[PDB]
Amino acid sequence: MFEARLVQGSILKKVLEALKDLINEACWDISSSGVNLQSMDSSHVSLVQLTLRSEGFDTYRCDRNLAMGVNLTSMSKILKCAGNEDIITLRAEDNADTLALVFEAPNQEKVSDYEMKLMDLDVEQEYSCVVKMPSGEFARISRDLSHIGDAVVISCAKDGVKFSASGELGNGNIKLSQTSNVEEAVTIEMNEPVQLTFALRYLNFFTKATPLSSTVTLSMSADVPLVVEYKIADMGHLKYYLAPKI
Repeated sequence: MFEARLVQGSILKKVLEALKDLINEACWDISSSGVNLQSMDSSHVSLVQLTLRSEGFDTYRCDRNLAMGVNLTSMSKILKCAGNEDIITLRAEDNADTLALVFEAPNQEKVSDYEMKLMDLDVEQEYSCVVKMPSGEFARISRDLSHIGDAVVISCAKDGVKFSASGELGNGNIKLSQTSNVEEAVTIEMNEPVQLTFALRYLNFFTKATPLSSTVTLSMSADVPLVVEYKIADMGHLKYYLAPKI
């Protein structure tokens, strides 16, 4: 029997809000280490890696490893049924055919309990630049550049980070410079200059995880796909991997 109880239950809601638009069905790895997910998107161009460590949960028990095939949209709806301040418990048997979601109330007078059905889905350091910026600012830049073109050139040097886009109506570039504050500051760790090109649609998909964290981390290098990382509040992390265009 697997049982995970988490007081801050909004975290799950936010995670699936970030994921429902990217992956339709996915296999959750349930272990003594926590809740994990590794998957491609429906268009097979990007990679999503979600980690929620067991220590971050209020109660955690995982007798056997579980490979829960889940339709992320259905689970997102069911989590929509939960209140933002509810306590969320995920429960499964060793033969995980049903998943149980328990939503607890303030004065223990409302107790929602939903049961999903799981499917038989088999589960399947080089970096020159690291930018830490506000998650809202990254989402804003992605949304803004979406109007200009389909591909974004991210340039990273010791002077700042630039997001450029070109398309039918013209071009456009945004320049973020490091600040003096140093979750509202922009910080650049550049060990080698970097100039790469990525699909803006997938970046806008990644930015759906903005409510999970106030800061986003863009880890960039010429030979590896970009990593967009959102750190949760003292729990796991959501990492998106997107290959640079040739």
